[PDB]
Amino acid sequence: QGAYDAQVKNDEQDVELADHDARIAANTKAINILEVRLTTAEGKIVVLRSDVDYLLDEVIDIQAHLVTVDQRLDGVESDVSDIKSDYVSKTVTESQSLASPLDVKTSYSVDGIQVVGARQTGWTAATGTPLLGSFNANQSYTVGTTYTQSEVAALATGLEQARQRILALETALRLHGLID
Amino acid sequence: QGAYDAQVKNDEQDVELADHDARIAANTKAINILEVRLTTAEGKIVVLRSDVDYLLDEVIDIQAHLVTVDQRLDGVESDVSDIKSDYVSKTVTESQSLASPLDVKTSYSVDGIQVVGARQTGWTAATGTPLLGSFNANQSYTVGTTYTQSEVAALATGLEQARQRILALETALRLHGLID
Amino acid sequence: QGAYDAQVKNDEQDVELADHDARIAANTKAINILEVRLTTAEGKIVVLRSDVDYLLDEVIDIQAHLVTVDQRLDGVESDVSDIKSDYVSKTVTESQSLASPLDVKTSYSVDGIQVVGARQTGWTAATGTPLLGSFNANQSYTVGTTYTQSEVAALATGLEQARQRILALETALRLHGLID
Ligand SMILES: [Ca+2]
Ligand SMILES: [Cl-]
Repeated sequence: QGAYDAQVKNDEQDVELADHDARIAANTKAINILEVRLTTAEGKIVVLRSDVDYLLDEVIDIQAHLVTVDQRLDGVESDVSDIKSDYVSKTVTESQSLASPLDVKTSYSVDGIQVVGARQTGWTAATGTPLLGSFNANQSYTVGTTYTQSEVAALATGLEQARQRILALETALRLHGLID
Repeated sequence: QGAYDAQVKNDEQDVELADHDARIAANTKAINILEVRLTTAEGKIVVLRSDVDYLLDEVIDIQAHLVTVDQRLDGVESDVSDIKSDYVSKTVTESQSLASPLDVKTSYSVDGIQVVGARQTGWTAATGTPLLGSFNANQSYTVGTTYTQSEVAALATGLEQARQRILALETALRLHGLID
Repeated sequence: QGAYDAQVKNDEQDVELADHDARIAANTKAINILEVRLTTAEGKIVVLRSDVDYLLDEVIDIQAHLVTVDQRLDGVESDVSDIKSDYVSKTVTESQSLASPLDVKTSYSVDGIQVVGARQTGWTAATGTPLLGSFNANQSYTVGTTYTQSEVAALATGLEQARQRILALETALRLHGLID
């Protein structure tokens, strides 16, 4: 019967409708689940990018700081190098020379013993013609048993020479500054 | 004609059911592809989170190290600065003054030439009253053809003056430390 | 009659098919929406990995740089320490000693006052026997009303002693280098 072949067909078609309904429902379920996982992933990505951006900016600053550090090191190393070559050392045994005059406080010492002190004052400067020429300290002066003008005159000359030689020595000390 | 399109609608309904079947399967396929891709994406996020966490911890330690570094830089710069102002320079042409006494080894030199050496020993100290007053080195002494007491006496006075002036010079050297 | 609810079953089945059609269509579109979001998410993950990989390598370089910095800091700190102990200070009040000879420019000074200058030239070296022995500066010389050989001779000896004492002093300055 044509109508009987309609309902048997209807029964088969509803079984198919049931199968489809379940399948569509499952697909919809999965999609909602996938969506949730996706939303969670998107959130973690946002936070990840926030952190990485912070790190990227932070590293940039670190490198800049490292540049300054390298520059400051270069600076202090440069000065130390300069100082090392320019400074007077207390343990070096080879002669050291200054390009300037020198001034110290109480005294100068050689080999632990004092050599030059402060300028000694209270002197009246001698006057005369300084004798820088030949000076014979072993010069002998003859004195006879009777008075001779030339002998005594020779004494006078030697005395005058001696006093002018003293002046020469004194002037030397004064020009150095050892005495006033 | 109840059997009609009861059967032809069944045909139409079956056509639509087959297409529905095809579409559901296609949707299922897509979901499966999405599921695989999402799972891969989620994993990479997990590893990313791990790496970023590591980077964050390493960077924090680095910043702490940089703090110590800046402090050490400040330290050495300060010290170099102190040294720069306090040290005696060998190339400076302007007069330099020490706050201390000074002791050197063999000798002191001026302009490459030795001026003061070690204290010279072996001296016997002269005795007397040093003459620090007026001393005329150009004093002339008259000697006549006949013996005159005042003339020879003046000679004696001049000699005594000279010798006491020598003592004054000698006293200066000993007080400085140039001789023992 | 059987055919009448054959058509009614068709009507009910049509509602279900229309519902299914919309539901499948909704799933399909939703999947396409997910794909777009997922593709965007994947892209950002790729860029994240690029940045993080860069940072990992960047951090490695930095730690290495930091090691060198500490090595350089130790070096300059050591050098400053060495320089600090070995250098001559302008502000130290305690006597400072050199293990070496010293040379300066124009002069040596004590307490702001010049003591030793450049070596004075133009001297002729005195000759004779230097008197380093006993020297009495307070020695008196008798001169009588009449010529006496021993008295005048004593004068001559006193003169010779003085001149030999001058020689001793001059020798001292010359040996030091204060004079040529
Ligand atoms: Ca049907
Ligand atoms: Cl579906």
